[PDB]
Amino acid sequence: PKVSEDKNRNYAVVAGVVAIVGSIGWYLKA
Amino acid sequence: ISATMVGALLGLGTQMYSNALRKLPYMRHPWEHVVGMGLGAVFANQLVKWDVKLKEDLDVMLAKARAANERRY
Amino acid sequence: MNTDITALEKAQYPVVDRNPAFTKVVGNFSTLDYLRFSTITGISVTVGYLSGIKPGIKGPSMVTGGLIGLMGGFMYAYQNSAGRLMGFFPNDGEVASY
Amino acid sequence: MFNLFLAVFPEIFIINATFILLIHGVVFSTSKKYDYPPLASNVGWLGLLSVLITLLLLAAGAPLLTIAHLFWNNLFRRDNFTYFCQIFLLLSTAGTISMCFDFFDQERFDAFEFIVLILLSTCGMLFMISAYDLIAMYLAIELQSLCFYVIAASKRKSEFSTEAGLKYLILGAFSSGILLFGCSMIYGSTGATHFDQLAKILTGYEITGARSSGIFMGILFIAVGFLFKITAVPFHMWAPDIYEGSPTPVTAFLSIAPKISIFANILRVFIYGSYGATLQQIFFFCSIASMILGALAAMAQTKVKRLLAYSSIGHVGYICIGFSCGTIEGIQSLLIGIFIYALMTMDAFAIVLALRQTRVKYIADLGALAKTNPILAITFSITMFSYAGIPPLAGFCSKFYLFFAALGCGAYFLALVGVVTSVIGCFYYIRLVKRMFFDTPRTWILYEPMDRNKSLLLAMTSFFITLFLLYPSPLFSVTHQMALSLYL
Amino acid sequence: GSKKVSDRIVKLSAIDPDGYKQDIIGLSGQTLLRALTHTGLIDPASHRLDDIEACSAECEVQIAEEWLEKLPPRTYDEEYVLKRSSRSRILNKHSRLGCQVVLTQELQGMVVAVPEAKPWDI
Amino acid sequence: YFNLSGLILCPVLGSIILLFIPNSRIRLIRLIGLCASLITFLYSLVLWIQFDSSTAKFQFVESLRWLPYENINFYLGIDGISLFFVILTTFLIPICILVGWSGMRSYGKEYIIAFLICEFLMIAVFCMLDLLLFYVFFESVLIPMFIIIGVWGSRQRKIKAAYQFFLYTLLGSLFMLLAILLILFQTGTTDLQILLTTEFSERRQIFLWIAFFASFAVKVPMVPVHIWLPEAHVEAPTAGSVILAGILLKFGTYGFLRFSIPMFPEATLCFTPFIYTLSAIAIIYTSLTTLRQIDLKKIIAYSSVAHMNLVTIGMFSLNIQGIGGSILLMLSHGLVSSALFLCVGVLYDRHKTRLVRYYGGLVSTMPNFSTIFFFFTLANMSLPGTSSFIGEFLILVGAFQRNSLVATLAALGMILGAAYSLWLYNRVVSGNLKPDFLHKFSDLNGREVFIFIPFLVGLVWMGVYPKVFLDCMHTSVSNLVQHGKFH
Amino acid sequence: GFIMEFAENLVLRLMENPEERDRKAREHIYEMHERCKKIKEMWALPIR
Amino acid sequence: SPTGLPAQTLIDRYVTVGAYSLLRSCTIEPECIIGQHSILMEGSLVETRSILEAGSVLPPGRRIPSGELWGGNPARFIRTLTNEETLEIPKLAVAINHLSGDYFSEFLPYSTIYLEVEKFKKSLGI
Amino acid sequence: LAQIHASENSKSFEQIEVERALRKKYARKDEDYDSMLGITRETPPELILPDNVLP
Ligand SMILES: CCCCCCCCCCC(CCCCCCCCCC)(CO[C@H]1O[C@@H](CO)[C@H](O[C@@H]2O[C@@H](CO)[C@H](O)[C@@H](O)[C@@H]2O)[C@@H](O)[C@@H]1O)CO[C@H]1O[C@@H](CO)[C@H](O[C@@H]2O[C@@H](CO)[C@H](O)[C@@H](O)[C@@H]2O)[C@@H](O)[C@H]1O
Ligand SMILES: CCCCC/C=C/C/C=C/C/C=C/C/C=C/CCCC(=O)O[C@H](COC(=O)CCCCCCCCCCCCCCCCC)COP(=O)(O)O[C@H]1[C@H](O)[C@H](O)[C@@H](O)[C@H](O)[C@H]1O
Ligand SMILES: CCCCCCCCCCCCCCCCCC(=O)O[C@@H](COC(=O)CCCCCCCCCCCCCCC)COP(=O)(O)OCC[N+](C)(C)C
Ligand SMILES: CCCCCCCCCCCCCCCCCC(=O)O[C@@H](COC(=O)CCCCCCCCCCCCCCC)COP(=O)(O)OCC[N+](C)(C)C
Ligand SMILES: CCCCCCCCCCCCCCCCCCCC(=O)O[C@H](COC(=O)CCCCCCCCCCCCCC)COP(=O)(O)OCCN
Ligand SMILES: [Fe+3]
Repeated sequence: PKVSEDKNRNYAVVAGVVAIVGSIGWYLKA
Repeated sequence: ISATMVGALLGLGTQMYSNALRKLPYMRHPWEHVVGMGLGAVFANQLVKWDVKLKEDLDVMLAKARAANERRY
Repeated sequence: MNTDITALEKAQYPVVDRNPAFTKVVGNFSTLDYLRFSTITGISVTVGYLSGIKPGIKGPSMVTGGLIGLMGGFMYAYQNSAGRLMGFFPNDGEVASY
Repeated sequence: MFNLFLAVFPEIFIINATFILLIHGVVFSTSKKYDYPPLASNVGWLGLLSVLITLLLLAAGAPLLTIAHLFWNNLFRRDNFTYFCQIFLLLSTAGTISMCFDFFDQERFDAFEFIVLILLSTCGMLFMISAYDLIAMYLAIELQSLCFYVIAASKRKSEFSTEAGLKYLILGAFSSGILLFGCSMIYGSTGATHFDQLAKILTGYEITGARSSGIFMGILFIAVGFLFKITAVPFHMWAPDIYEGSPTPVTAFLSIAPKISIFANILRVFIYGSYGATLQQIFFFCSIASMILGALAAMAQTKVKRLLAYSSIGHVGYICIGFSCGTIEGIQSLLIGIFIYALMTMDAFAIVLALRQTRVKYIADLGALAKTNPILAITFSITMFSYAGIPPLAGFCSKFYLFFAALGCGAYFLALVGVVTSVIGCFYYIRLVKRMFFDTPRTWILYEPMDRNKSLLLAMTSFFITLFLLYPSPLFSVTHQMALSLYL
Repeated sequence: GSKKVSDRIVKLSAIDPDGYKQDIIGLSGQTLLRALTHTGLIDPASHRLDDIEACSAECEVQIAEEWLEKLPPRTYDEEYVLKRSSRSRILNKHSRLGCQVVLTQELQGMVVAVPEAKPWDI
Repeated sequence: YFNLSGLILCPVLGSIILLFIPNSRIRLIRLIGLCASLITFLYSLVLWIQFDSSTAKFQFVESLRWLPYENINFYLGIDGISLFFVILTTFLIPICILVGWSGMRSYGKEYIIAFLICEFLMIAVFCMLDLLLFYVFFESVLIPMFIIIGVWGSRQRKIKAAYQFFLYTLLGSLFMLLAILLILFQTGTTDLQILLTTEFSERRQIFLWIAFFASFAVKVPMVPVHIWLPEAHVEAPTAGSVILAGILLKFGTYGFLRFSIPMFPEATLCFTPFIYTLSAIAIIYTSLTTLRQIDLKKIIAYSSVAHMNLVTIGMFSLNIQGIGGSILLMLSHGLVSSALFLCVGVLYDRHKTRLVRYYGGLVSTMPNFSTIFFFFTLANMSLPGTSSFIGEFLILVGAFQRNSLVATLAALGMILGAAYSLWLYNRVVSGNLKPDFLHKFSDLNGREVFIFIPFLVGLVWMGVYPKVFLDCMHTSVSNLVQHGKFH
Repeated sequence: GFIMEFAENLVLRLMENPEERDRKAREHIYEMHERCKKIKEMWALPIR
Repeated sequence: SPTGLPAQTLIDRYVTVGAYSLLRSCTIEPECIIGQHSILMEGSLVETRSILEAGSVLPPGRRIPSGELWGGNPARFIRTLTNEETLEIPKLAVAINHLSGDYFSEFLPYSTIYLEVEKFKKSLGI
Repeated sequence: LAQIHASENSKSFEQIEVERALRKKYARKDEDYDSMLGITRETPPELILPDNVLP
């Protein structure tokens, strides 16, 4: 029990977190 | 009344309105309630700014139209 | 072909580089442009992921949404960068380099 | 060579996204690995995303869309009015798409081509608003009309949909034939099709010294075609049947988006139709007839969608009142009424699709709704009162300023007919409130709850309608800017 | 005394458009359409309500001559529904709404001719 | 700094809090609704303390923009007249909550929502100087009254009652709206201070006066249009029916004072005999119609119609005392008619007959109700020493000073008022007791006993010492009478 | 203290300056009447 | 059912069933308070506005007429309902609904037992 | 009749979730797109009751 072991969901999760980071930056940097 | 308390209150109110209109208890998901408050505040502030800009760019165009009319003679 | 780029509403800001090149405006992407080009792609990828779980297309729907979001985000970044270059946007970062 | 395309830039994105959606939905709806998935909700969500993205692309580039205007002059001219019309048409389309999601699951209607055709019709409408010619206008009208004919009869094994689709097809083709005859017969008598060169040779001389039969007859034919498109009495031969037979999500989109684009076309045509003796009186008479017939025909209607269709016809008549004035305030009232009617129609069709879960057909099915679902009951009552023009709501401001514009031109006969029709329409609007607050039938029908899309759209629209007369300044200012931008 | 349900039982002879006789069972005091509903030969989802305003001849049933003189006739709109929502804009003089016909104890053995079901979806 | 904004906000907060309260918590709903209503009443009372009854101009004003060019906007304020109407509106609503207090479990929270909505709605009507928005809130009260009449109507025939009350109002409303459009297009704005200082055309004056009279003759029951009030008023809940004659009946009559008399100085003079010949025959015809009536509710409504037709005479008779007497009579009627409908509704909430034939000999039992009913009948009987007589004596004085004929016909009204009200009193609570129909019955408990206490004290106070009411508004009436002319 | 000292002062501070009220009403009337002519001339503009 | 009607049991609005009521293939009209220990059997019908007293038992194919009070070991008439008491049925059902809603808010969705599942499973093996 | 209740009450977690998803997928039918795609959808055997308990 150390790795999610799903080579399809992890890309979606990293896309979601980078989307959140982009949103917070767009609010801040603009 | 500062265009933000009204916006936050309206966002929270429409969140409970949507939540209870499906026959659910009003405070189902507090997180979407707080994000609705944030979105309502943002939309209200942007609406006020857009109204100010609309009036500002409408006056400078109505003046042009009136000047164009006034050159009849 | 005879082309003539000219805006009816003239640029309010300095009008450096009236007709920039494609690779030039591509290379002018500031940090904000990259940020807004990435957030749209991320939103599109996650929407394609979440929408495609009921039909069972777990990944290919995410890829299609990624294509749509990538095209849209690049289009938005190009639009902002070019509009800044032709002048009719608040530059404050191009006159400094020019 | 590439920066010239920033003017038509959002349309390129929506076309490319439609193509990508079509490819995805045809590749992955036939694969045996995923045993033929429905692939309708997925395509719908991706299409809603694409519409939102192109809306952002269109809105942010407000100073854009004007560069290389000489290059695009012969094809389309998009001024400030076009931008504000397109940004609203995209919003209405996105609202309708978000509305028609639960219909794709509970009804089990999994045809992804529905969303693709809606997107193509949206692109046709976008091409229509900026269509500054007699050719681009017709091409865009046909482009939306084909998608509408196809999606009106989308449900094949049903019987009302196909019949309504056929009648809509015949009426639309007949209208297009008349409009094209008018366009040709004004081209042959003037030699020009572009609006700049059409508003220059007949603007200063219409019937003053003499007249030409060809140009007047062609203008009349164009007006007849446009009235056929908006279903104004007496050019409303089969519209209620189309509203009945067509699937409810389709008629939600068929009565909001097309009217905005057609009215933009009429406004753009009015800048050259300076005759004043061929366009204003015909629309005046058609407005009077439409109000009268809608008010006296929706009274007898016992179904729900038929009543909505006739109410829409009456609202089109009230809308035409503001255009009959032919002044800046008239056009402003026109645009305000269009916006209010679009929002209220979105509200009503959100209600109807919400009640579609248990197959609501007649007005009496929703009886005793004040007890089972009191909140939906009060929301629908507010929507009906907004239709009635009851003062403390949106939908009264539009009729108010419409009547004010009508009195601005001194058309006192229009005001009295408007008052009579408003009273008559208010009666059968409140008749619905009676059927669901006061009268309690022996048999009750229970309605299952809705989804978050319809609920959220409904809440937003209901708060907009009630709380509009406290802060109406932005809409008035934007509509005055739009009307003033029509000519300069 | 004991108030058995069997006292208010009304039996009819509904015939499908396929020419098959059916022995349906209804109740005295309720609508004839409700009686036709238990058998299922008429789709219950089509005519869920018993109101006259919510009728579009989807409850239309054809009645023999010998049963038409012992029940009240069409008053003002029972005929209107027939002469509005029909392929031919004319009355049959042998048809009646099943929604408006209430079943009485003496109305046993009544034969009703249910026609072909018309579309009712939208 | 107790301004007018809070007076309108407080009912809005009360309604908003009630919206998100579960139906199970019936204990909290009534408590918080009554508390909000009483806070509104106190906030209205404190305005009377800081009224400053000296200036001709308007009191505390709040301006909120409504159009992009500030062409027309929300412009609050009271001068000398709408103040008392605001106070009485804020006072009647808590009585409405208290009367419908016991049976709130069936009513639910939606009962208080409508009442508080109408509460701040009628508050926003009286203090609204802008002419158009005065019409927006003038017809905004359609929805709450429609809902109150329909949802919680007594009998099943309420469906037809509400339709008349609605459509009759809409017809005149839109007829007024056309005049408002004509005025705005001609003048340019609808602010009251400016619009009173615009030279009008005499031919235009008559048409606009007629257009205003199209609706204002419906709110006050006139001869051609008074059918709606009895049919749509006998068939409303007691808590709701007590403000159809309480505040919903004073819009048009008060609308004459603010938007007709100073607005059209040269048209009211030309149309004075028409109003006289309408109201004088109204006070006779309606009073005669009252005699041959059997329902207990309809007689009080007809008496109210007669009282309004009487006050209309004294209002259009332009006198410094005629208008003041009109306002006193309107306040007194708002008290007495409200009290009378509560008195005849407490009988209905126990027996549910609404017929004088069944009622009889109710002095041998429930004597406290008999005493209260006798006092309020005397108040309606137009006796000196009560606030009414102060009301119509000034009306008669103002009418006689102008026209001798109209005063005699008007006083025929107070002569004929002793024919139906006293007959009802002696036929309901002083007849022979019959145990066949009224088998058993109780008396007033602590709720309805306390309900009539403010009514009684206000009645006596404004009857024996009406000085403060006249003191607070002599300036405004003087300014209203002297307008347009300079002699 | 006594009720006069606790009531007269509160009333006279709540009255809020009658003269300034009349002045404000006067300039409000003047300003809005001036804006009225501007609105009328705004409406006088032809469509073309 | 013996009556020949469809045997599905349907309970209409504002119907109070009462504890230990053994319904089986019955049919209940709206506003039909049912007392405790009720043995409604196959094909039994209850007309609207009626009250059934506690302990009542009725055989199959037995009906209760419109608003009227019954009870006893067999289906036995008791008295006729008065107008004042026959409107207390909907209020009673509404009050029970209020109390049920009071219980409803007590527990949130998606109970936290799974955490205890994991905690107890972690004690041994996997 | 008892055996179907016996089987349903004794289903593992990894199995009951699968049956729930399958029941959700086949809750409603659509002959239109099924005929247009050239496919047919048959309910899984695990979602069909034995014919002995049907009326
Ligand atoms: C739907 C329910 C309505 C219920 C409430 C109705 C009551 C509305 C009044 C509440 C309210 C917010 C509106 C909320 C809208 C709701 C949005 C709904 C969707 C939300 C999910 C509008 O109040 C003012 O807003 C002004 C905006 O223009 C307008 O003033 C006219 O404008 C001129 C234009 O040319 C006219 O020429 C002129 O005649 C008037 O001056 C008027 O609208 C009004 O005076 C509060 O005021 C807010 O607006 C402004 C100015 O105060 C403030 O921002 C300012 O920005 C800078 C300069 O902009 C300033 O440097 C800065 O100092 C300040 O920060 C806000 O901080 C806040 O104060
Ligand atoms: C005292 C305490 C005070 C209080 C402390 C407060 C803290 C505030 C924290 C807020 C956290 C915010 C969370 C944002 C939540 C977003 C919604 C959750 C999204 C989500 O379903 O999860 C992933 C998906 O992933 C993404 O597709 C896209 C999801 C990407 C977004 C994930 C970003 C999470 C990062 C959060 C920051 C980490 C910081 C860690 C903080 C802790 C540090 C110690 C799981 O997918 P899945 O297929 O297995 O299943 C989903 C899911 O079941 C349902 O949506 C549907 O039923 C199903 O169809 C399917 O979609
Ligand atoms: C560059 C060409 C431009 C024009 C293209 C037009 C195409 C239009 C229609 C697009 C259709 C896209 C179809 C491609 C997807 C093919 C399948 C695939 O590659 O995904 C894989 C794997 O994909 C993934 O796992 C992750 C997807 C990648 C997501 C990463 C972020 C998105 C990519 C960024 C944008 C894409 C750019 C592409 C290059 C320009 C599928 O894995 P699963 O089927 O889910 O796993 C097996 C399931 N089961 C166990 C049940 C058997
Ligand atoms: C011109 C108006 C002046 C102000 C009006 C008040 C003037 C007096 C008006 C009321 C006079 C009494 C009429 C009460 C109703 C008469 C019938 C009735 O209901 O009788 C009741 C009420 O009895 C009363 O008369 C009570 C009288 C109370 C009124 C006392 C106040 C009068 C003076 C006040 C005047 C104002 C003073 C100035 C204020 C500044 C009970 O009587 P019983 O003897 O118990 O018989 C009932 C049978 N059984 C026992 C079986 C139940
Ligand atoms: C003017 C004054 C009054 C206006 C006041 C506005 C106030 C500000 C706005 C408040 C917004 C509050 C939102 C709170 C956050 C909720 C987030 C939930 C999102 C979400 O759940 O995702 C999906 C829901 O779709 C969605 O929720 C997104 C689609 C919603 C469609 C909306 C379309 C907007 C564009 C058109 C608008 C109309 C314009 C007309 C001019 C899936 O939902 P799920 O997770 O529950 O599972 C499936 C159930 N089916
Ligand atoms: Fe029928």
